[PDB]
Amino acid sequence: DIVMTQSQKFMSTSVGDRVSITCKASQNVGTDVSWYQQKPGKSPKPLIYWASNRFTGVPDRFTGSRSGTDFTLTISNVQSEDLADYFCEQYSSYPLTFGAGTKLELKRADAAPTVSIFPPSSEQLTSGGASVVCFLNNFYPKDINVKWKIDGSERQNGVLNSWTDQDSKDSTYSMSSTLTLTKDEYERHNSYTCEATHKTSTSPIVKSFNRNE
Amino acid sequence: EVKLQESGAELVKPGASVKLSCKASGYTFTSYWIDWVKQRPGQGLEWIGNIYPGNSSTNYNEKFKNKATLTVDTSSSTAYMQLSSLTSDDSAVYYCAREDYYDGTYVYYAMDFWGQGTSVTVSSAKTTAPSVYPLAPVCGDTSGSSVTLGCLVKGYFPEPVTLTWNSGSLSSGVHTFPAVLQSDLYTLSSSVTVTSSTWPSQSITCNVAHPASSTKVDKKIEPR
Amino acid sequence: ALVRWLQESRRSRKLILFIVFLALLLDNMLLTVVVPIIPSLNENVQVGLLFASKATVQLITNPFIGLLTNRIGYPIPIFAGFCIMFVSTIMFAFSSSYAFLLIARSLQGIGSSCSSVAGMGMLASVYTDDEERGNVMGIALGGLAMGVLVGPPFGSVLYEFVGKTAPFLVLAALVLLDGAIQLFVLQPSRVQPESQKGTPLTTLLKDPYILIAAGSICFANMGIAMLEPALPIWMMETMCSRKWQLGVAFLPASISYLIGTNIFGILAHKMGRWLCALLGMIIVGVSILCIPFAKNIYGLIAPNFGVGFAIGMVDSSMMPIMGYLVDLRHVSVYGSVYAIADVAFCMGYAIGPSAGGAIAKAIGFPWLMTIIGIIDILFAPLCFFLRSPPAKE
Repeated sequence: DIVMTQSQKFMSTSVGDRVSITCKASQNVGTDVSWYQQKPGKSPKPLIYWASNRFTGVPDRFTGSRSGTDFTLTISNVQSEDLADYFCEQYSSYPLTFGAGTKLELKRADAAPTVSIFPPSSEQLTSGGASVVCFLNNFYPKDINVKWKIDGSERQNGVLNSWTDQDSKDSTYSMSSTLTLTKDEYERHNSYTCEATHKTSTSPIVKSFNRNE
Repeated sequence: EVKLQESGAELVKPGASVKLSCKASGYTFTSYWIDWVKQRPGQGLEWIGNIYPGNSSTNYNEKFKNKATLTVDTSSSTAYMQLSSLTSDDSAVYYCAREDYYDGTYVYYAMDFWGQGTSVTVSSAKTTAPSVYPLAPVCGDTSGSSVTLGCLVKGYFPEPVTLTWNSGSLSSGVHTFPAVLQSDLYTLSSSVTVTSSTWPSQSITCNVAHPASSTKVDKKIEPR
Repeated sequence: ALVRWLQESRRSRKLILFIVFLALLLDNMLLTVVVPIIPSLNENVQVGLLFASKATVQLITNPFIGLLTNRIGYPIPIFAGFCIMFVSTIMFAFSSSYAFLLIARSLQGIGSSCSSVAGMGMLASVYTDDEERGNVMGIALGGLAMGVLVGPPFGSVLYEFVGKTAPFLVLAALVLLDGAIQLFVLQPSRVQPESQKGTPLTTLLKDPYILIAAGSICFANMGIAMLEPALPIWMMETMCSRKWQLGVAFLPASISYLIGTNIFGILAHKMGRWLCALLGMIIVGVSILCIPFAKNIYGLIAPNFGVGFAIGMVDSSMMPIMGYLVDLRHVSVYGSVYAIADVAFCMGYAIGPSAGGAIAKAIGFPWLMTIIGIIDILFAPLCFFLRSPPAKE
């Protein structure tokens, strides 16, 4: 089975720049390679067939190239409509294998996350459940880390993390982290801290609260 | 007007079978191959198989040989894929595509038309209604610049849930996060950022509606 | 099995390549079968007309097919070539008078022009990668070599074992099978005009870098076209060789051509195509110069191998470059840029049997060979200008 390797899962660009996405075959797939683009919320559509030929209705920006077992898709003038997923397919021999995705995302100046902490509500405590929420609101660099410390316990179980896609208006990311505890376990401990470590600042942003308040 | 219509979503209990449909219209059904492909969330596409609606000649991926069975119905112009003995691994999005020939010839060059996916989910949670709790800022800690509010939704099985702030009045600085499965039940939370003086003066309510299990809960955030 | 393998598979362009190869093979086999049978305004104009008819008609027909290919598409000309070849074979299989024996050859010429031009154009159009285009045209050009290698033996085995019309009644079935394969691959019932209009023929014919590529093929093939009929006459005149030695004397020039066409199609891209053509022209010139110094067939063994090898190199180098140049400096429409290549191919086979014989009568075989070799050697440096043609688009 030929393995079509796509090195980068995420690519960051800006409007007007030129970008190239590479897909490397494994067993000399000779120009039996196609490129497909999937827009957010839509189904994939072909762009390049036979590794160099442009599909009908595709703008002149997209070009396809091959050098041996390396296939390159080049977008000369990236626009706002070119931010989507791109993948490569080979049909040289069954089984048909697709390359992994590659997402194009906007670029902007770095921002530090806004960290907000939320203790469990009284209604949840009446039902015997406790949930501490930590919102990391607006930061450009996608990667970020969160540590939950219950008086330094460094708990890593029961943590649920949700990540938002890039904002349309601001081109910034967000994430939420929830620590779920039983009521009896919640009452035993006093202080809860959420630490957000980001690329911009070496020192993590700490947000802590005390149950006695 | 080539169209491949696929069902929006499917729910199947573990250790059971499902049959996904692809209705083809706008062209001669029996003259083009139909491809079935699978995409897991956060993973690459996997080619499930091929069928020719004319003679019903199939091509199977050896990985999916014992799982997927492709059949056709030319009278209704539909393509079915049956997946048997489903498990939690099989939760993915299944795509139905059509192969196109180069002009004047019969050689294949691209899969021009793809049907929309079918989100198959394997779970046994039995349609639980959501529980909604309001999150308020910690006691004291008056932030002069701005304040952040939120409402937490816990324990609802059917995926589609709608969360709106002040019945759609608030749409600036509002972040809603994707639902995450924890113990066969989903969890979803959202946050709204407002000015320091806006929240104490004007009440803010988190409006949430569950279509599958008819519920409409409104919660007003109050200071602790 | 073979039914299930073809029934359940994504059809590839290798089927198109196979179709082109089979068409060229059958056309050249039909060409070479009749030559041993033709001898059977008195044997002076008639025989020369019979020999030159197909090549002349193909040379005349090529530009019209080149324009029609852009007008309507490739598959319809390909199928028309198959049909005309089948009708020509059936007419050969039964006609006895001279007029019908000439009509059949003219029809074969028309069908061969259609098949060759349309097949080369489609191969260029579907294989737009330089390396892949070179490889596929090298593979397809071997069809002519194999056809001319297997023609005469195929004709001679059946001209005595079965009967007179057995070679044609057997070739007709092969043509029918080729037509069935074409029906399985193409759609010859729909007109598909090309999206963009190609450049006019006159504009292409004013290109200095295309005239050099065409002249290389023309002057390389003319040497073997003149040498093939003139060699046995000089062999009988000088070495009093028997009737059986004449057929085997030219075997190396065909075997080596078949080998070289296949290997250099892929070997002429690692090194420059310009260098491959230059070296091929020099080698064929030297070999043709050295041919008339052979006192027996053993002397004739090696120069014939050199001639065939070098002609294979120049053909495999100059076929893709026609099409590479039109991509580089013109509109990417290969219909009428391979009509020129086919005209260059057919000029030698239309002119050689008469002009070479006349020159051998006038001055002699050694002087004719020296002239051909000197021309091939002097044309070689002109292929240096294809090292880097300006894009100029």
